[PDB]
Amino acid sequence: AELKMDQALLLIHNELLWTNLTVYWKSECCYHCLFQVLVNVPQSPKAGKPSAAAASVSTQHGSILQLNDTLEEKEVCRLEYRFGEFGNYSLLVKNIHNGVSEIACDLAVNEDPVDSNLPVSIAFLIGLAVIIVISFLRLLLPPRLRSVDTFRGIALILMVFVNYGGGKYWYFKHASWNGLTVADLVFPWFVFIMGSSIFLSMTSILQRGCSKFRLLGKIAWRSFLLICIGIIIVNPNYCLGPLSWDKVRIPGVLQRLGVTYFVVAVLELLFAKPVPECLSLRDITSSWPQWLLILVLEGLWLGLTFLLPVPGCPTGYLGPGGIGDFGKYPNCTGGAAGYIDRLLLGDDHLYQHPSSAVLYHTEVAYDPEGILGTINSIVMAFLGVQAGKILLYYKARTKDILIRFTAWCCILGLISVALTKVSENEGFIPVNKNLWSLSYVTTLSSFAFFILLVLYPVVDVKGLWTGTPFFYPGMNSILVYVGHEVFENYFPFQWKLKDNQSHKEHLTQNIVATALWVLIAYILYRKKIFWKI
Amino acid sequence: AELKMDQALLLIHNELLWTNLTVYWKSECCYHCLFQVLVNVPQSPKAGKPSAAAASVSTQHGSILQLNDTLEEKEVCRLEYRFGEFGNYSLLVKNIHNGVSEIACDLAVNEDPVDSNLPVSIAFLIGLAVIIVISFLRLLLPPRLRSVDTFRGIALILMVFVNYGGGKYWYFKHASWNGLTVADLVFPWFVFIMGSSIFLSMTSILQRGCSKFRLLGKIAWRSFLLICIGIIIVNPNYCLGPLSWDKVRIPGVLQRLGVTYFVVAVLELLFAKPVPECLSLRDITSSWPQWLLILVLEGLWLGLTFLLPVPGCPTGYLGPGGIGDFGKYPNCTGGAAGYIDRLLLGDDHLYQHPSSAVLYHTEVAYDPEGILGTINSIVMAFLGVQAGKILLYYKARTKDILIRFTAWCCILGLISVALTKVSENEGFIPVNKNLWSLSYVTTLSSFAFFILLVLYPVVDVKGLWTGTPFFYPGMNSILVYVGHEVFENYFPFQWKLKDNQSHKEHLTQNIVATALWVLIAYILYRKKIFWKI
Ligand SMILES: *[C@@H]1O[C@H](CO)[C@@H](O[C@@H]2O[C@H](CO)[C@@H](O)[C@H](O)[C@H]2NC(C)=O)[C@H](O)[C@H]1NC(C)=O
Ligand SMILES: *[C@@H]1O[C@H](CO)[C@@H](O[C@@H]2O[C@H](CO)[C@@H](O)[C@H](O)[C@H]2NC(C)=O)[C@H](O)[C@H]1NC(C)=O
Ligand SMILES: *[C@@H]1O[C@H](CO)[C@@H](O[C@@H]2O[C@H](CO)[C@@H](O)[C@H](O)[C@H]2NC(C)=O)[C@H](O)[C@H]1NC(C)=O
Ligand SMILES: *[C@@H]1O[C@H](CO)[C@@H](O[C@@H]2O[C@H](CO)[C@@H](O)[C@H](O)[C@H]2NC(C)=O)[C@H](O)[C@H]1NC(C)=O
Ligand SMILES: CC(C)CCC[C@@H](C)[C@H]1CC[C@H]2[C@@H]3CC=C4C[C@@H](O)CC[C@]4(C)[C@H]3CC[C@]12C
Ligand SMILES: CC(C)CCC[C@@H](C)[C@H]1CC[C@H]2[C@@H]3CC=C4C[C@@H](O)CC[C@]4(C)[C@H]3CC[C@]12C
Ligand SMILES: CC(C)CCC[C@@H](C)[C@H]1CC[C@H]2[C@@H]3CC=C4C[C@@H](O)CC[C@]4(C)[C@H]3CC[C@]12C
Ligand SMILES: CC(C)CCC[C@@H](C)[C@H]1CC[C@H]2[C@@H]3CC=C4C[C@@H](O)CC[C@]4(C)[C@H]3CC[C@]12C
Ligand SMILES: CC(=O)N[C@H]1[C@H](Oc2ccc3c(c2)O[C@@H](O)C[C@H]3C)O[C@H](CO)[C@@H](O)[C@@H]1O
Ligand SMILES: CC(=O)N[C@H]1[C@H](Oc2ccc3c(c2)O[C@@H](O)C[C@H]3C)O[C@H](CO)[C@@H](O)[C@@H]1O
Ligand SMILES: *[C@@H]1O[C@H](CO)[C@@H](O)[C@H](O)[C@H]1NC(C)=O
Ligand SMILES: *[C@@H]1O[C@H](CO)[C@@H](O)[C@H](O)[C@H]1NC(C)=O
Ligand SMILES: CCCCCCCCCCCCCC
Ligand SMILES: CCCCCCCCCCCCCC
Ligand SMILES: CCCCCCCCCCCCCC
Ligand SMILES: CCCCCCCCCCCCCC
Ligand SMILES: CCCCCCCCCCCCCC
Ligand SMILES: CCCCCCCCCCCCCC
Ligand SMILES: CCCCCCCCCCCCCC
Ligand SMILES: CCCCCCCCCCCCCC
Ligand SMILES: CCCCCCCCCCCCCC
Ligand SMILES: CCCCCCCCCCCCCC
Ligand SMILES: CCCCCCCCCCCCCC
Ligand SMILES: CCCCCCCCCCCCCC
Ligand SMILES: CCCCCCCCCCCC
Ligand SMILES: CCCCCCCC
Ligand SMILES: CCCCCCCC
Ligand SMILES: CCCCCCCC
Ligand SMILES: CCCCCCCC
Ligand SMILES: CCCCCCCC
Repeated sequence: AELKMDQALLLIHNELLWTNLTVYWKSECCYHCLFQVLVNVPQSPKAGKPSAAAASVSTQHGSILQLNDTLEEKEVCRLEYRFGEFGNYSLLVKNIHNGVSEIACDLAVNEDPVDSNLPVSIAFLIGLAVIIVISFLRLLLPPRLRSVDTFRGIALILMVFVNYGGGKYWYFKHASWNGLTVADLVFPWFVFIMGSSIFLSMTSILQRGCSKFRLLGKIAWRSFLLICIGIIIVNPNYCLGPLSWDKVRIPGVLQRLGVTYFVVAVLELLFAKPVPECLSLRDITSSWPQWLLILVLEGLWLGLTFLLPVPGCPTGYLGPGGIGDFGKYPNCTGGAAGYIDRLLLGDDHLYQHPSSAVLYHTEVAYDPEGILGTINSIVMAFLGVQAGKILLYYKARTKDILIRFTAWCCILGLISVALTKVSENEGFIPVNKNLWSLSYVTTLSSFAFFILLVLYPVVDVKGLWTGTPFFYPGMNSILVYVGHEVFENYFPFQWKLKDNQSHKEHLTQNIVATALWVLIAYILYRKKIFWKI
Repeated sequence: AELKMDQALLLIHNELLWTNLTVYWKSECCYHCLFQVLVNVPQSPKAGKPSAAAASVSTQHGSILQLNDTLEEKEVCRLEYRFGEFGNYSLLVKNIHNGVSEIACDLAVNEDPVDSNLPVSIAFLIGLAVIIVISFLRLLLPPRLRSVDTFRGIALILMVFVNYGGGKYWYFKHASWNGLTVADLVFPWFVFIMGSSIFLSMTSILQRGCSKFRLLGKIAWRSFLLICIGIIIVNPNYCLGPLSWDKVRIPGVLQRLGVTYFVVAVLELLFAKPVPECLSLRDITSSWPQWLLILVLEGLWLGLTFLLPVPGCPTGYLGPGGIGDFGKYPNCTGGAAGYIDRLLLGDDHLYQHPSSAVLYHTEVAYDPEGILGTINSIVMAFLGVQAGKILLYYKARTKDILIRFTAWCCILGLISVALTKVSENEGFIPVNKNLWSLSYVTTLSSFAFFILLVLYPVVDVKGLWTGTPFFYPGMNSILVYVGHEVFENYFPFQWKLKDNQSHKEHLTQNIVATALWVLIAYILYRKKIFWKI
């Protein structure tokens, strides 16, 4: 068996004679949430014959159990415990007779749980062993930037692993409302890299002599293709049935990239300047028209998020709704960000399975790729432009590039510390992928500037590493992204599992499927088949 | 509603006082089948109060109705009538008192049916008008053979139209067991064209100076790719779930093509001869080992079909089983071919939805691309090879090519006439796509030779027609096939219909999808993107 993944068996024995017990369950990860009923345990009919009730408790995080007298609505005892996967626990509720009439509840482990993260530890050990063997085996025996392809390839490899299931591990899934996991990293990085490629390609194109009007037509064609491919190809689940307009999801990943690419590229094209040939600020001062408009857009996001009144909803609400925030705003998932989507697009055209629907039991439709959060996608893509400006403005001096990448990583990291208050749920603006919050952008941009700080001198300047095998997917990013959406259910990326409730079998299937997309992109590289939108 | 597509309402009124009626239904298309119970009409409780029972009768073909006294198992009256779609008919069973005690049953049309084939006529008229308008507007204002590309493109367009539904018309679907429809034409034509291309490409390759071992390796690689793509990509329905070995279909279209290509290409390579430069027979005499082996294979097919004993089944059985042949051999669908498929591969690895399951109500699994029909696939491919030999041997003289095509078409047509006895279900070997019978192959080869005879002087010699718009799909056949398999459910090839029981909406959807695939192939042609296995 009755146990599923990340579940343990809990047996409650009620030795009390005149007390009915209701067991409530709360997860320690669920912030300011309500207790949910777990199981009702009746009173013991006779002394020495305890009443037994069974329940399944989630073991992904810590569990908080509250046992309340049903008749008197009074708390009997409170229990905090972290259960283990496929464990068998017994909770005995008996009244101690050592001079008092109090009730003491204790928990016993009938059968020990299993190590849930053992496959992940073994997979990391196996992967590290392969790298060492390959490294030791060989010891005995305008140009395209390789570090940008390597950094894009890393995000593509992480994308396929987590989109295909991630081993069904909670830290390889999206966070419910607040915080960061491994799955919440790749999308901002793709926006960061896309902005860098905007400046790198535009500078070379305009240098050779292409006109701005002809380049404006190329920007609009690429944006149109990205939006159309997302709505028609990527978004729908055609296994359910033929497409109907009433159930078409308008927002999405490629629609966000298409709108973000258009705004940033047009902004860069409109105020484009030639790149001139230590203490200089010429990559920032020369682009002050963009910066002034970017901070005006950022003020609009802050103004609508914290000041726009949402009917039947608090102003500036940043919680998930549902049973969160003590269940006072069940239909307020997203605050003003979700209100704008429901008002402009309607619930039928939004994303129907938000990540908060499991931990906070939200009922309304929220789209993480909403309208309001597109402002912060432009901010993230404009920080990629700054990364591409440092590379080209100071190409001659490697030390100049490294100094600028360190200053931006440190400054953007300091803003995140003040905004998040180094906390998951506290702070002025908590990190939130669903809202695409400001501290989400500054945190992931700080990571992106640090990755370039390490990848650029290792891969591009010194050449100690060629980026293998990451740069092969990085040169066919659209083929890999569109490919794994179309062929998600196909063999050999997916096959029937002997045990659907096993972390080991899910992880092995997802690792093999990810390694096949790296191999597919390697064959395309060897055959010189590259597709660009 | 109650009426579905291709259905009529039948109301039976029973005026008899002491007679219970059971109405049996048999389709005129179903050959030597059993009557099936349609509806039970109770006796009339009182005079002047007839008992009414309603039933839905199929309107695709003519209907045979038999009304039998339930108690005495005796026939009251028999009725033959072709009902119309969405019609409302009343069948009154009353006993005539004009000097006798007989029972007379008459049928009345309460509401007239609709014209089912009106959308097809309108579509044909629209297409003819568009063709005439385009022609008048244009009037006012080794190289590849273009006729082979045009023929392949015609086959591909028909394939895409009929696989997407064909308007849900019965003549755009596969025949149940015996006979021919439009859907049963394209696969033998593809095999024929594949053989012709085999000879053309092999002659061109061997002329330039390539070795036979490299060509053998290329042949093996192409066959392996075709078989693998058929088994892993095209056959499974991944909308149902992840691939499990127990429910994997091994036979299929691309597997048949791969095996046939391997056998025919290896046979041609083994006995390859240079092409030398009216009454000559040098294209047939020079390939006598191939002809001898082909006749040996045909003899093997005939012997296994008409002489191999099947347990619990007659020898030489060619019927569909089920309720066919008076329901005497329900589990004998396919005879020796189905027996060989079930013995060598097992029922779980065959086609679970044979075309005979609807008309003859068969319950066993039969695969149309079985093991025994590969012999006749090879025969069809060798006839295509002979067509290519005629094309290349007498390239200088158009009259010789025309004479040879006419002679081959006439001989194959005479063989088909002798085998089928110009009948659907009679004759020594009736035409059957499921069995891939000899008469099927000879008929389709005669049709292909006639098509080549028409196309070659019009398209290749005189140049009156360029093959538009057929050669655009004809030059990307594998891309079109695999794409329409992969993107069958996607927009704009499919969308939710207002009325799922309408021929007009299904036909419009299928025509639009076919036109879109032709446009995709044209776009690929303009961008010079050609994929060959
Ligand atoms: C279990 O019983 C306790 C009583 O100790 C409940 O706590 C009270 O909850 C009410 C709201 O229903 C508050 O107004 C009180 O202030 C709470 N008292 C204390 C001491 O915290 C608790 O809510 C009960 N559990 C559930 C799930 O209802
Ligand atoms: C969880 O552990 C309990 C022990 O506390 C198991 O209950 C025992 O089951 C065996 C098998 O029939 C009996 O012989 C014992 O008498 C039971 N003990 C008690 C105290 O009830 C229980 O079966 C375990 N659950 C699972 C799913 O294995
Ligand atoms: C309806 O009744 C007729 C009787 O006239 C049945 O015809 C007979 O069928 C049996 C088989 O059950 C044969 O042995 C007889 O030779 C048939 N007689 C004639 C005159 O044909 C007929 O089968 C009945 N209909 C159904 C569906 O059973
Ligand atoms: C098929 O036609 C019959 C007529 O023969 C329809 O029956 C009539 O229905 C109307 C509507 O209630 C009644 O007023 C008449 O008295 C009925 N006539 C008889 C003879 O019963 C029947 O409704 C039609 N079926 C459909 C599906 O439209
Ligand atoms: C000029 C743009 C692009 C950037 C700055 C946007 C600022 C000025 C906008 C964005 C959202 C706006 C708020 C939205 C809604 C309300 C509630 C209303 O009862 C009073 C005004 C108030 C509080 C607005 C004040 C101005 C505001 C904060
Ligand atoms: C053959 C000679 C030049 C030795 C080559 C050693 C190469 C393969 C090794 C030496 C040090 C390594 C780097 C050390 C640390 C990092 C940072 C990490 O976040 C990504 C990998 C990266 C960037 C490694 C890439 C591979 C690397 C460059
Ligand atoms: C030599 C091959 C390749 C071509 C000719 C094949 C002929 C000779 C084969 C094919 C199938 C064979 C038949 C298959 C099964 C039986 C039933 C058995 O109880 C007697 C022999 C008999 C009737 C065989 C006779 C020979 C046969 C007709
Ligand atoms: C511009 C001058 C040369 C006139 C061109 C006329 C062309 C477009 C016309 C004239 C006769 C036509 C052909 C007449 C009959 C057939 C047989 C049919 O099964 C396929 C089309 C085909 C092969 C036609 C193709 C188009 C055709 C060749
Ligand atoms: C890391 C990441 O890819 N995250 C994005 C993820 O996209 C998916 C979701 C599901 C699936 C995706 C891609 O690919 C298919 O092969 C498999 C299928 C299971 O989930 C939502 C989409 O609504 C985005 O907001 C989010 O940024
Ligand atoms: C004219 C022809 O295409 N006929 C072959 C047809 O293949 C299909 C069948 C169904 C579908 C096919 C292709 O394509 C998808 O887009 C749509 C889906 C509905 O039916 C069986 C397959 O087992 C073959 O025996 C037969 O030769
Ligand atoms: C406990 O619940 C049962 C079920 O209704 C009830 O009969 C019993 O009276 C309850 N006990 C107390 C002490 O309320
Ligand atoms: C007709 O069938 C009904 C239903 O069982 C039965 O009661 C009646 O007796 C039958 N009539 C005759 C004549 O057999
Ligand atoms: C789940 C908690 C998130 C906390 C945010 C992380 C704070 C660190 C800011 C980035 C520091 C610089 C890293 C290179
Ligand atoms: C010298 C080449 C000139 C070509 C002009 C092309 C104009 C592009 C128009 C795009 C407008 C898109 C608006 C959303
Ligand atoms: C020369 C080709 C021009 C193509 C123009 C396509 C128009 C679509 C514009 C999409 C804009 C979306 C971002 C707001
Ligand atoms: C009461 C009506 C509120 C209307 C709010 C309008 C929101 C539109 C701004 C979204 C910006 C997106 C930039 C890409
Ligand atoms: C289930 C199999 C998925 C394969 C997807 C491969 C994507 C690359 C397309 C290449 C097409 C063939 C070109 C030679
Ligand atoms: C190149 C000189 C002659 C070599 C002949 C090789 C013939 C290969 C075709 C037959 C192979 C049969 C495999 C089943
Ligand atoms: C001059 C080039 C010689 C290359 C030889 C390649 C041999 C191919 C062997 C294929 C065998 C397939 C058996 C089914
Ligand atoms: C040089 C590449 C050789 C590839 C060999 C592949 C072997 C598969 C042979 C398939 C034969 C199928 C028809 C029986
Ligand atoms: C009783 C055992 C019967 C065995 C029959 C064997 C059938 C194999 C011949 C199929 C020929 C396929 C040619 C490609
Ligand atoms: C379903 C009816 C079977 C008829 C078979 C075809 C009979 C004519 C044979 C082909 C004659 C030549 C046509 C060009
Ligand atoms: C030099 C020869 C010119 C081509 C001759 C044209 C006539 C052959 C076409 C036959 C068509 C038959 C249709 C029934
Ligand atoms: C439902 C969408 C249909 C797409 C069909 C694609 C067929 C050809 C693939 C081309 C890939 C892009 C190359 C520029
Ligand atoms: C780019 C916008 C495409 C939107 C697709 C709409 C689908 C309509 C289906 C018709 C059924 C009502
Ligand atoms: C025992 C855990 C194995 C997980 C898969 C290893 C890498 C394919
Ligand atoms: C947890 C994923 C680690 C992947 C290591 C390489 C594959 C064995
Ligand atoms: C009334 C019949 C219309 C059928 C579709 C027309 C061609 C798209
Ligand atoms: C019955 C199909 C006819 C197609 C004619 C052209 C499309 C309007
Ligand atoms: C080669 C002929 C095999 C048997 C055909 C005739 C069977 C009645």
